[PDB]
Amino acid sequence: TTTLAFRFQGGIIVAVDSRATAGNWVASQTVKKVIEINPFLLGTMAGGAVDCQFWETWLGSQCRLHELREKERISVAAASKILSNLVYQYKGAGLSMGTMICGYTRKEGPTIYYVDSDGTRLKGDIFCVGSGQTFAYGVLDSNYKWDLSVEDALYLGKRSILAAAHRDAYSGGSVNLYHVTEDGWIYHGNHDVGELFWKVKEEEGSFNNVIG
Amino acid sequence: DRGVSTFSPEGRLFQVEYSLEAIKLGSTAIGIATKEGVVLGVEKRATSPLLESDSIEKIVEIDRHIGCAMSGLTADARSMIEHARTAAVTHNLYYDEDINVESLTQSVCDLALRFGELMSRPFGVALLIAGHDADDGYQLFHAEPSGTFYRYNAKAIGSGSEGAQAELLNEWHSSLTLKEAELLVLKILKQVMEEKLDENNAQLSCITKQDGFKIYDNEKTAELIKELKEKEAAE
Amino acid sequence: GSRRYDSRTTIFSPEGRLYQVEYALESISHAGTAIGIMASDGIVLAAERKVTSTLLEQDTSTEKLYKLNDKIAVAVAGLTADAEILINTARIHAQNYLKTYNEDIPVEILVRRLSDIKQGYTQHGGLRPFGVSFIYAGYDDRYGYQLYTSNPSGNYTGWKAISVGANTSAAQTLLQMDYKDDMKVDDAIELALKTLSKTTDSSALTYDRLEFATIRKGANDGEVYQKIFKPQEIKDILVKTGIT
Amino acid sequence: QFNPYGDNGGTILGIAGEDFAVLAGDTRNITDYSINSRYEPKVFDCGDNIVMSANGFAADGDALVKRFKNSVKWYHFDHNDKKLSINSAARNIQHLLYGKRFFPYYVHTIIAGLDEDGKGAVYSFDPVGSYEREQCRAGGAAASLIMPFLDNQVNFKNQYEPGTNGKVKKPLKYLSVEEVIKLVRDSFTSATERHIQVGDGLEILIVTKDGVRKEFYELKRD
Amino acid sequence: GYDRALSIFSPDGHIFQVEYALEAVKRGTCAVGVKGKNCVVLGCERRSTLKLQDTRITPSKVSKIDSHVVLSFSGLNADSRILIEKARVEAQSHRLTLEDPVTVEYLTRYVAGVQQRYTQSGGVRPFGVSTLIAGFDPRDDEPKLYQTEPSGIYSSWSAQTIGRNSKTVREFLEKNYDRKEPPATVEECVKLTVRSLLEVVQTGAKNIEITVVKPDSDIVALSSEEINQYVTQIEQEKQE
Amino acid sequence: NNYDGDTVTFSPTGRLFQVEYALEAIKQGSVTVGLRSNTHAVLVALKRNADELSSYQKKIIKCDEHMGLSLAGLAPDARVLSNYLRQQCNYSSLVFNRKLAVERAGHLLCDKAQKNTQSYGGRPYGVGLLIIGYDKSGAHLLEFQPSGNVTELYGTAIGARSQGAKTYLERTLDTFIKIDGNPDELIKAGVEAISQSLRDESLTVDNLSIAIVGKDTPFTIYDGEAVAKYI
Amino acid sequence: MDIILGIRVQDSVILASSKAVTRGISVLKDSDDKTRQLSPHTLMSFAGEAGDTVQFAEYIQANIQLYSIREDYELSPQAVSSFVRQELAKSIRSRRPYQVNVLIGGYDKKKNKPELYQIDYLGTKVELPYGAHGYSGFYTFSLLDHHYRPDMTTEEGLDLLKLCVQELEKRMPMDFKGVIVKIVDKDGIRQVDDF
Amino acid sequence: TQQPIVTGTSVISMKYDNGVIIAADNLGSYGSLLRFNGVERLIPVGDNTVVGISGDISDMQHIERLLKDLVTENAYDNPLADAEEALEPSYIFEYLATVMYQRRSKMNPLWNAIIVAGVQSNGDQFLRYVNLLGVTYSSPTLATGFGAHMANPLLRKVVDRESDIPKTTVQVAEEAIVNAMRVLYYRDARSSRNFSLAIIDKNTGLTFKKNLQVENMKWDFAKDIKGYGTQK
Ligand SMILES: *[C@@](C)(CO)[C@](*)(O)[C@H](Cc1ccccc1)NC(=O)[C@H](Cc1ccc(OC)cc1)NC(=O)[C@H](C)NC(=O)CN1CCOCC1
Ligand SMILES: [Mg+2]
Repeated sequence: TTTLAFRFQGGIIVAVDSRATAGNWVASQTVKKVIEINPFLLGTMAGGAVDCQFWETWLGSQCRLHELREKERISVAAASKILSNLVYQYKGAGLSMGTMICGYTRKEGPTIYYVDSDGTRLKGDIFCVGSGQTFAYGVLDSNYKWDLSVEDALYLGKRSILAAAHRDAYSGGSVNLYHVTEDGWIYHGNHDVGELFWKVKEEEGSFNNVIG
Repeated sequence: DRGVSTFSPEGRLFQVEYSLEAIKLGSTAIGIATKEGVVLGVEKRATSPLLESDSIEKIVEIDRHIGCAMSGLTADARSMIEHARTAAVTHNLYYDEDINVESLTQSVCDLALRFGELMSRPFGVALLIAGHDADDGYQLFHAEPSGTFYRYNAKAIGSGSEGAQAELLNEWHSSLTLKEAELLVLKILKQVMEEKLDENNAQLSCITKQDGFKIYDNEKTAELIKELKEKEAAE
Repeated sequence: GSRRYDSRTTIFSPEGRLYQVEYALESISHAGTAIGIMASDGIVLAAERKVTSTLLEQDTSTEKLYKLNDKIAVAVAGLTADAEILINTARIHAQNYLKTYNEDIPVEILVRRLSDIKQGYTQHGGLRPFGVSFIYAGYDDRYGYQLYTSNPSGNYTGWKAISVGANTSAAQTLLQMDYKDDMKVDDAIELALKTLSKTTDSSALTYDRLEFATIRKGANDGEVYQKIFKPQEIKDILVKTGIT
Repeated sequence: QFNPYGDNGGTILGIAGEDFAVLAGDTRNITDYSINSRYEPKVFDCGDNIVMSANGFAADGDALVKRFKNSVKWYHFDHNDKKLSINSAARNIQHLLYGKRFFPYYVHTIIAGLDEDGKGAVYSFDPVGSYEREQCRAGGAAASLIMPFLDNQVNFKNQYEPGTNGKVKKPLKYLSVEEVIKLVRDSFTSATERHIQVGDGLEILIVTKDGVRKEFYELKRD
Repeated sequence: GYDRALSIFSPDGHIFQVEYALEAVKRGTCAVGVKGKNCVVLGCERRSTLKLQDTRITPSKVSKIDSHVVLSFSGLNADSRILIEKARVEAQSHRLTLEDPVTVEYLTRYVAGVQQRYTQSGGVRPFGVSTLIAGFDPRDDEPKLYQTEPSGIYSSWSAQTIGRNSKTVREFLEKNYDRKEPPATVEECVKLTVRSLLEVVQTGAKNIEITVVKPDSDIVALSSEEINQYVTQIEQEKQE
Repeated sequence: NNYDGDTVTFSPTGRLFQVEYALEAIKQGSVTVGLRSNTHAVLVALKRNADELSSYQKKIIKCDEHMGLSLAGLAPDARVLSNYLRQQCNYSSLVFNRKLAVERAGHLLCDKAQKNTQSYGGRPYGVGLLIIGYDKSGAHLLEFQPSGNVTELYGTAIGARSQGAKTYLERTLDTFIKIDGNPDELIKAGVEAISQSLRDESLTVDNLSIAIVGKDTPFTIYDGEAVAKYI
Repeated sequence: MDIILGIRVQDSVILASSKAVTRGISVLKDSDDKTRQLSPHTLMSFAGEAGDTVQFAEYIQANIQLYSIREDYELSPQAVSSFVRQELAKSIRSRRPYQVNVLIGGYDKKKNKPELYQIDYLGTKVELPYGAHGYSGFYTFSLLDHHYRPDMTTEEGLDLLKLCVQELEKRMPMDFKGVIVKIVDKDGIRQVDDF
Repeated sequence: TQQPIVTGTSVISMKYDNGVIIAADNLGSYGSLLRFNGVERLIPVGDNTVVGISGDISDMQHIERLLKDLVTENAYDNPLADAEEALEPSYIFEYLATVMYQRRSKMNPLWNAIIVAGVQSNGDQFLRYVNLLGVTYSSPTLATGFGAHMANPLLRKVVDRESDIPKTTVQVAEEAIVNAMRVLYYRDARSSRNFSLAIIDKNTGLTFKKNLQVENMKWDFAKDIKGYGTQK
């Protein structure tokens, strides 16, 4: 995995790859690493597949129960802390999870929480998580500004995952894009790297390391 | 004294039969099932005019496709609802689907008899559980503290129930619309209620497949009260 | 089964009273009177022993006054055996607080916990309540000198002067009459003894039918001293106030 | 020291058509360099038009299949004989597998059937419960030999339209039951040649709206 | 464990132990809550058959649950401490997991649920306590006043009273409290609270406690003179 | 009188009144009938409604592919006992790869109900059951009473006015016992039997409930339009 | 984590805590506050094993806040430090111990005195004029032995702190992304914004 | 976690037209020491099932007690205990398979490999294997230990697939089994000459043969072998 999510002028961008690995064996190229917890809350998945899948679907059930009991949508802070407190109970048992809880609420605004299986929980504007995080950081950090347009931010997120998909042997498949605003999350499609790489190479004039 | 799980000589559990009396002292709750939806309505019955009536929560969401109204010792319902919500969400977690209205009701009715010498007494509250699912469509269930549940086309519980049920017997037919059913609940509530029915001391709700379970606002119900009186003056 | 023989100690009367607590208070009303009086510079504890026999060992005896820690003491009214169970609990609770915080326990905190234990016996478990009322006399650096009382209900209140046990109605009237806020310890001593002298069911108050204690700042500079009076010392203070 | 796991070999294969789905598996059971059985079936009809196979460590595989079959039975009792949809079965199996996250079933699991719109479906699991719906999946020993062949022949990967300068991809299309069974048989004969744990017999279960049919074929026994 | 079902149904459908717990509340000292336009006030009677009290150290009738919520009560004093302690623990637990202080409705719902659990659990009797819970939700200036009771039912109140002679002061509040125009200022709200207590109390001396809660964790307890001023002002306006 | 306070008390004549009061709940229950040939076993149950707006309480429960019962009395107690049976039938399959003999099913129900009649705090079950099944020794019908007593029979009935149907079966015995290889005729004899227990009301489409099990017939329940054939 | 310092001067206690949060070869955050206010006049900084640090700090925080509400009274820095030590002393013999070192800086309102307590994960407590956890101490203790005086002002304490941070940035192998400084005195807790 | 102490070697078995045959030697080894020589490792259950057990003998004896107890329990309140409701081989097997897998799942295995041979009530032949891991499989020929490596190949020359079973008589089948037992005695260092053999036939029932011996052994060619290469 490579996953990222960053905050900017126009909300939150969330971009993830779609590869599953079993060592050097490519297990899948078409895997969903984003979970839509609710219309205003997203969760990203990196690490052990089922650990992430099982416990973030469980997180969704806990968030659903909160709004039934409190007649109100759970805060991003509270949703992230349910997940972090859960994994902390299992600390040492060998869970492997690198997650980002992204979403909007009126009281918080757009918010991103990094939560991992060591029990670390951090609020922040930018995170990249997974085996290809460094590759994504390299592109994102050198092109990131707060004042990016929704169009440019969407592309930068897409291009950052592409960068990692290329260099990281354990990332690839396709880019899944999301945009989160005051009105909730908006899906911006699946982008197969098989076609996207050549489209980007040609149009951008980049990736000159490759035989074109 | 005498055991909590004792049978009477007539073959009934004393404690269950006594909890049934407690339910008859409860505020009126009515439910009507149609092909366009199920309507749930209740008498709020504030004990004093200083009590803020919108804080009286007697109609309650269980899931998006299941709703619930109560009558009797309403404090006893809190844990029953908590169970229902957990059962409903848990089923969705295990099976990636909505849970059947009957199965939900059955899960709640299992709690009912878990009393004796588990909890110390039966519940002192009856529930109307209304919802929709793909298999059996729109449904209304009456869940007693005996652990028994009946499906109903229409049903009233609480103090005004015997009179309201007789009225529902005549008025219900298989081609009722949702609008007609809303009015019918309001009509029968105003009949059996002590104080005069208004948008503050009565509350409506429905569950439709499209929009799920909704509690009506006091503004929305007010217009249905006005629409009801206008239609009764017109003959 | 066993249901037949259950008294149901933790239930309400139709009037909303706790039978067993009410009856425990009735038991306490026949116990030797205990008095607490709080002054600006100390606290007095005085208590009347239950009809003594001349062959009782008076000097090596402890029926009424108990030391909880260095800064806190209690006067007992009711079943001694019940009180000793609670006292050892209180003594342990104080040592836990000191061990946890490296600070002597605030008087109220100790009082609240003992009273919380009593409360539990009225609400759950189906056991009889403790037939005991305490007067707590103590000092800490927050509120200074403090008097509290607790009873079988688990309810506790603070006092300037208070009595428990027998003839508290008579004793409280007398205390209310002669007590004043600027009062000193030595005056409070005199008040305590004069009050017992008038409320007693005995013919006359003597040294061998009394237990007596003071908590003053009477040590050397900014520190507290508990004085549990010896028999000869009570005999002296009884002469000095003209009761004998 | 006691090793509670073992490798019983074999390999399995799931392909989904438009209005059908196949779940195939060889019938050989092995330990180390020995053959235990030339015909030991490991693809089962579990009811409600769901077929299941749990390849790897047979004792864990049989345990899982047995539990899921039981899960279907109680689903009927508890929910008024309702049909267990393929998506619901998958999620149920995730919880079975993850229930033993810290002492796993050593199995790669595949189920096949029809989704709620009547279309063919294949779901596949890792040993601890992560799952995914696909048109195509091989599992077990020879998965590494068969899977890339399926990527090429079922999803037409790396295949472009002739004379389009490698610009237009070969379009995806559903396969007939006749074509799918050809790919299954060729996949298994290829796997048998080059993997020692695969051989003896091939057993295919085909799932349509009309029910579950079986087909059997001999494989090389060396 | 002691298992006995103490709270049980009678043939008429009543739970006598719950109802007798209400009788204990009726015996308790009066308590009243009035909420203004921008404040809530909690008034509490203190029975004056107890002179020689030490008022510094005697448990106050209004207890802070958190910096933004208070709880007063009528009924058994010992029972109230158990509900208060639990409520305080839940308040800190809510801050820890949700990263937000409790709403007044949530905190009320918790205390009500505890009270209810003691009406259908073996070996225990119900709490002989009804509570008034007041305060302001985090980042909200709309005031909240709730009441709970031994059965476990809870509800919101514009203004409300509990304890002995509460039916007298509820009568007073019912004509003297306008929903359309609630006490605009703090002064107005405290005045109405004291007036309603003066219908019942005896003498407005050390018999009345007042606690004023404002938004953003602004809670203060009034003292003798500050209360006595309201008393003197109300009596002078009376003689007319 | 003085000896009906709980299950753990004998009367001076040697009776257990709480068990007898539990038996009384069955008499108030709606009638249900059981009967068998050598090839099939049948349950016929009259279902009861609360009023005309309500559903008709379901009386028949499936326990396994080869076994199930009908209830008369407290329905939740039948749910507990049927669930226990479902588990026991299932334990037999998973562990021994063996369908549970109907006779053993009876023995297990007896022993479960009995424990509640000797312990303090508990209560007897307030329901009667009729178990039908087809196993390795052919078709079977059992009658369970909550005292613990279980009885194997050719046919029987329990509930209100069950005496009528029970006499008919006692007369008809030699006829219905030989209805082999004919499901529809054995059901008819059951429907005719239950009709001897009717008063004022008669059998309608949503009022009647029939179940059957046999040689090449899994335990299946018939309700609604699928029982119209037999009225 | 890694760098947490503390200096007690005449009238205040100054705590300095590094802002970096690192995992693997990525600095995930450069603005992390490694501290929790236990009460208005008591502040605890923390450093150690990931997850444990915050979980422990917030658990201690809740407990002290619960005490404050119950008694309507603020616990002394000495009492809080003793409570915290006991919790760590329990922890070390648990199934899985809290691997967290802390510094507790507080102003005692009864004594009108600042107090600095250094406590490691084993439950080893000491009151010090200046303290540090981790490798920091290997540079700062000797520096402060030389430059520190007991009668220094809060401003002189901050200059002394800059001298520590300068030395650490010069000689420490890791980039800890500077520090957040907080002062604890009679008027409560406040943060220095420009450091 | 165990380690096996006193052990039994191969158990071999096969199907034939009317029934099944199973055999196992009578040795209880203690490492390389051939400690005990009167050990019966074929245990009949009723008159329609034989359970052959290899591996740890203490655990075998435990399994004997379970099966013996199973018969008793099945008879309780069962008028048809010797008829329709008698223990089937499939019932006995599944019970053992259940136990084996539960024990491995609690990291405390019964250190055995088991073959349940019998005939079902409907006449069908039953032959299925289970071991310490709870692994189960069925085949026309089954064998444990060295048996799997040396017996199976020989037995499979007789019955190579399902369709060869009706063609195989009991005379042919028993001959193959007795020959296999000889080969194992030549080549297994923890085997003995003495063994027991059991036939479960659908017509003639259970025949249990004890005290059999390996005979007709070729050893004469040994006298010609000298040295290891160059010796004359
Ligand atoms: C990239 C591809 C690096 O692996 C991502 O982290 C990716 C995230 C992901 C998220 C959701 C769904 C699929 C994939 N992770 C993987 O693909 C993951 C890599 C991984 C394996 C094992 C780990 O052990 C702690 C940690 C990471 N691959 C898997 O989970 C694969 C599909 N399953 C297994 O390896 C089965 N294992 C899981 C651990 O228990 C033993 C069996
Ligand atoms: Mg080979």
